Amino acid sequence: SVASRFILADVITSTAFSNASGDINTYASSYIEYEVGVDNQLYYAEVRENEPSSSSTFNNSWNGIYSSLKNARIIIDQCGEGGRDHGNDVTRGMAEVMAAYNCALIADFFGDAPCSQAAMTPKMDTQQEIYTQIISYLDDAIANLQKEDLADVTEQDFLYAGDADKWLKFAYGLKARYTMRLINRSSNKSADYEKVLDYVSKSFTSADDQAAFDIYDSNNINPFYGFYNSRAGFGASTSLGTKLLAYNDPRANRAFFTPIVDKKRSQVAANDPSLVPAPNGSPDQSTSKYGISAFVYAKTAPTLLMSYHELMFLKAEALCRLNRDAEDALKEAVVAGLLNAENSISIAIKELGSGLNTNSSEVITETSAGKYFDDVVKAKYAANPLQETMIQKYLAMWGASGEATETYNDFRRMKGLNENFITLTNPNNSSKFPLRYPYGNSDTAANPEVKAAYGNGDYVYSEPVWWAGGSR
Repeated sequence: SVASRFILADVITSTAFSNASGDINTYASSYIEYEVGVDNQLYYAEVRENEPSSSSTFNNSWNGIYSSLKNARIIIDQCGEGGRDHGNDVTRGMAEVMAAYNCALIADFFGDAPCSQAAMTPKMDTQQEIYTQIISYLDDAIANLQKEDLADVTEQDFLYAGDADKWLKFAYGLKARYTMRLINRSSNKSADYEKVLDYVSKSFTSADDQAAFDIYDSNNINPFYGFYNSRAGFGASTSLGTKLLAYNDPRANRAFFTPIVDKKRSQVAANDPSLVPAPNGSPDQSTSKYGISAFVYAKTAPTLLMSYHELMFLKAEALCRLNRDAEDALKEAVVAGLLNAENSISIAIKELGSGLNTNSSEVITETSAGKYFDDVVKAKYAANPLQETMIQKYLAMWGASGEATETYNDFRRMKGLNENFITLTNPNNSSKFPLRYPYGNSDTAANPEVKAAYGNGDYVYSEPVWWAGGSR
């Protein structure tokens, strides 16, 4: 038994570092081609050999998400009447938001799964049932966050330093994310799009409001950076480079580093052969052959539980689907995405120091980004509003921020909507594009229901999740 605030510190840390931007994000990066898995486990994921369908693969992530959920629930109980932490309603609300967040990771990645009974052998809840719980948590949160605390949670709130109004914005931001998530299943899409717009209006007003776990240092590292630091397992994505080059996106000439040659990597354009980008779905296995995204060296970049740019892309997507003008919204989203990219790129350059030869590329600014939007994106948006909007969301959400996780949700949601806006080139996707993550072996062992649902794991390639038009 410990005070809820101390538990919350852990829940926030674990949700950012291990849950949202850990292995779930690592593998997503490969699946939607932000990166190429070039060594060991991620190599096998890349070429789709066993790895994507094995119950072992996400066992740790699985256990971690359930652990964080349990802890959040302990806070919620402790903060209730009769609880040791009674009167800490604001802390309670924060915990309710983290509970929602973790339930969503469960539902989004694994589909139907234990929830209501997790935290005998818990039954599996339908993904729809989990989403009902998710929204319910957020509604609870919205109410509680407007109350008070007895004990000051400030130093334990690694997200917002005790600012309940920012949490409230975050809760609405999540309502937007989750409303759009389930759109395929809606009985009234227009009402849903209008809800998204309303929720956005009550959410982040700028990047300063965004839900960022920004406590990384020399000694406490970013998890994306961490993976590369530990495994050197990513290579620069060819498919991604093709897109960037086609658009002449500012990041094309700025977000890529060559392999190490004579003790130096060099910052090069996506089409410079010295980059040695990795072919999606077919690299040679090696931790030294292929070039990389700048993002793998973004040691202290924050983990974005939900970005301002993502929120603006939601706003833009909602307007597009409503047949309304999304231009201003899209610009705001593209510029914010570029500025976040530049933040991480700069962190990475600083971290590499003398290990890197920079090119002559200019720092991406609010001005340069805006001009790029005007010069390139605006016309493409005019031509195909929705399509362009989602391509841009996709390009913005590439980084060290932990956003692959969410990009992978968007990709699969588009699939369920029979939309083909984001091109993937992995040849193994003909029959081995993972529609979901396999259940953790901890539960295939302990839970006959989960064991039955996991089968031999082939289902990960044939059974979409419910919000994607699936049944389980």
